[PDB]
Amino acid sequence: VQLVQSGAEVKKPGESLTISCETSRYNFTYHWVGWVRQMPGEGLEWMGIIYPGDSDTRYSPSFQGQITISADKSLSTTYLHWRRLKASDTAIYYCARLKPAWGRGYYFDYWGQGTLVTVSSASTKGPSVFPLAPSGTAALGCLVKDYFPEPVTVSWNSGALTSGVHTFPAVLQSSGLYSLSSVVTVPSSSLGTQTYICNVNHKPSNTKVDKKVEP
Amino acid sequence: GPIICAGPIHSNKSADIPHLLGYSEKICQIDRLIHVSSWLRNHSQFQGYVGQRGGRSQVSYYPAENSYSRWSGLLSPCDADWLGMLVVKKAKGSDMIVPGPSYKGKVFFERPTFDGYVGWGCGSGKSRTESGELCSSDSGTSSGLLPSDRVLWIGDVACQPMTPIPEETFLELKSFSQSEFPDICKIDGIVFNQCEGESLPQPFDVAWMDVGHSHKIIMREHKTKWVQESSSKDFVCYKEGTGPCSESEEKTCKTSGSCRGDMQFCKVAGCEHAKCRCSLVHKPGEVVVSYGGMRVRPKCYGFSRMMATLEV
Amino acid sequence: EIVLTQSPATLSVSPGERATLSCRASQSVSSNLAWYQHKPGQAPRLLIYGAFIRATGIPARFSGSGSGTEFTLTISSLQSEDFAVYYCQHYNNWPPNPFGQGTRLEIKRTVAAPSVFIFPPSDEQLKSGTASVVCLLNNFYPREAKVQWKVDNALQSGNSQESVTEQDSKDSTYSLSSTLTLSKADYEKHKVYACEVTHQGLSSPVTKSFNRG
Ligand SMILES: *[C@@H]1O[C@H](CO)[C@@H](O[C@@H]2O[C@H](CO)[C@@H](O)[C@H](O)[C@H]2NC(C)=O)[C@H](O)[C@H]1NC(C)=O
Ligand SMILES: *[C@@H]1O[C@H](CO)[C@@H](O)[C@H](O)[C@H]1NC(C)=O
Ligand SMILES: *[C@@H]1O[C@H](CO)[C@@H](O)[C@H](O)[C@H]1NC(C)=O
Repeated sequence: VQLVQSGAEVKKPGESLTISCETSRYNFTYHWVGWVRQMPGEGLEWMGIIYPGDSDTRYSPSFQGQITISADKSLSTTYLHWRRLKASDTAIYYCARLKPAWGRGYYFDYWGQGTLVTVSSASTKGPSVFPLAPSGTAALGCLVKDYFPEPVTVSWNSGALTSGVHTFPAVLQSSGLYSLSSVVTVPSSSLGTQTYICNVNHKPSNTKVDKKVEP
Repeated sequence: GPIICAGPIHSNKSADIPHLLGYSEKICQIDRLIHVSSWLRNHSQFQGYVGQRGGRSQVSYYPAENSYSRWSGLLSPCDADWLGMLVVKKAKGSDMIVPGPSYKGKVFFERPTFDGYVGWGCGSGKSRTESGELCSSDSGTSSGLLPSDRVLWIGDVACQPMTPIPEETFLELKSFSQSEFPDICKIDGIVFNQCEGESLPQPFDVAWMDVGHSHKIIMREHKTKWVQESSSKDFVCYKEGTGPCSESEEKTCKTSGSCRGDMQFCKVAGCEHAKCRCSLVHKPGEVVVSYGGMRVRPKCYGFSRMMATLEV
Repeated sequence: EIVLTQSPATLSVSPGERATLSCRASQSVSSNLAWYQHKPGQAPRLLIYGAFIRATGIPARFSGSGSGTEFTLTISSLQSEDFAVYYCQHYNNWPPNPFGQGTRLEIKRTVAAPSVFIFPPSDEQLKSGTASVVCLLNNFYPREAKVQWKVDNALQSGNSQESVTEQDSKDSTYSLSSTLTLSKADYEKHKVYACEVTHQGLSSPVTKSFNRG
């Protein structure tokens, strides 16, 4: 049994989106499917479920009027659709297959992989990279500031420096831009001998920056 | 931005301050910093107004990083004061002034306290010293029509119609909050935990909610959700170019189904497309809090600085 | 209206040991309880439905038990992939929020103190209008660490953001970074920038500071 979802989305508030869940390896017409959202750092919320057999569609009251769940038995596929996204729509969205419990509710016996939907008025912007200078073992790193959207990937000495590295989860700033640090621990000996270069990547913006970090 | 009314321009510093009746009327008052103006007149022997040219959307906040003011329609503690949901008391000599805000030159500032909401005012022709200790003579206040820069609301706070909770569940909450803050002895003058060695008071930035009881519930590990309730408080009624509508004009429009509105107003109350128009206030909704195994809709929720003493 | 709390919110238990997660319901739900595991950055997986019926393809070392108001997810001996967030879910009715809040399972280890570093703003950044000051807490355990910024001895509020790594695979520690953000104007108006760190593993709070220089 496989639920395969469409890919990631970056959209502006006020916009329309349809994201799909393709089903296979079971008869799509007599199992309930539905959609669940995980808002950043929160738990699970169900949005609404649908029975593709008779098209009985039912939504959580919180999501009523905000969205459209629909099905297409020929393609064994569910659809989730907003006609107008808000920035609070930024979340991961799962389709799943439900099992009923007669008069009662349901449980979720199979889950799609997730679709990350980001909603933001920001344009794509590459990171700016500032060094964190070290001033026994010493620490040093790179500050990666004001990019959108995620992700960025940071490496050290074109991937050769792999031990003692911490690249942190980014944060959404008040400006809408993401920001994030990568640090390394290093023996004091090596500074003034060894060269330390963090390599920052931001695929969406086609930017690559290499910054040297220094005493 | 503003809810209804663009920035005030007063000229009669002694002009009457009308008690209006409409929801959308006193909302427009709130918008014009007039509720804070009335506060200074009642309590601090002040002539005039604050908010000139600026209104609410130019009030200063501490910290300056304040997110709830990016939503015009969320009520600050002063605003719930003008609508009747709480009282912003006049400061006593025991009410501790918290360090951190830029106090110099403010004429009114407000902070949430552990057991209420306290405002400190200055008289006509005076403003606050840098520390915030005193009111002293200030040349730039002589006008009596002072800018929004002279109003300071301490904290990132939102206030709303609350759903009352029983005493039993309040006690039940008070104890969890004590459990997450065990090295605290008192907050803002009120006993939090029993102590021996208690230190001197110092700044304490914390998340908290007001559940309509004898003190706030301060919180460390909690969760919040927002529910767009689109009830009658969620709409303001107005006459384009001449400001809010009257109590009459508004109440007829939330009852008749006859007047103009936006997509949500027609959907819940009734459209016909002059006359008054009503629209949704820009806010993310009513906040609901999950703390220590309970789900409550508080009266106020936010992150503010208070004074607390530690164990020794 | 029927509320499910999973307590503790974080259970710290050694690998190879036995893990027992609680789910308590506010009103009886009979056996209409299910349990999910949520791996880092993957889809949830169903483990138990019916409070005790193992779902298809789930290892025996997961077992469900309870009925009514108290429910337990037990893992007989914890393996590496078993450290994840675990959710309980009822289906007595179909309310808007039938899920518990989840319990995070972490690797328990011995208390370890962070190594603290503070970095002043790069010159290159300072020329563009903003100063960002970064404090680094390196390789500590437990995760509960408290970090305060003090400029010219004045506590800060509103101008910093913490980020934590996930647990190390080798030593199972955490690292945290706090970034304090100021405009060149404000940044240049002050002299001592101090990072203050409090953690179970330190006898007394640790400060690391610099003067604008
Ligand atoms: C899935 O099951 C449904 C119903 O059990 C199937 O639909 C029936 O198909 C038979 C013959 O294939 C017809 O005689 C019925 O009239 C159909 N009923 C309905 C309501 O569609 C369907 O063919 C099955 N599909 C797959 C792919 O297995
Ligand atoms: C305007 O000022 C005069 C004198 O100070 C006062 O009598 C009058 O009441 C004020 N305006 C109004 C509308 O009352
Ligand atoms: C000031 O006093 C008047 C007179 O009762 C009252 O109507 C008004 O609400 C008061 N305003 C404030 C802010 O206390």
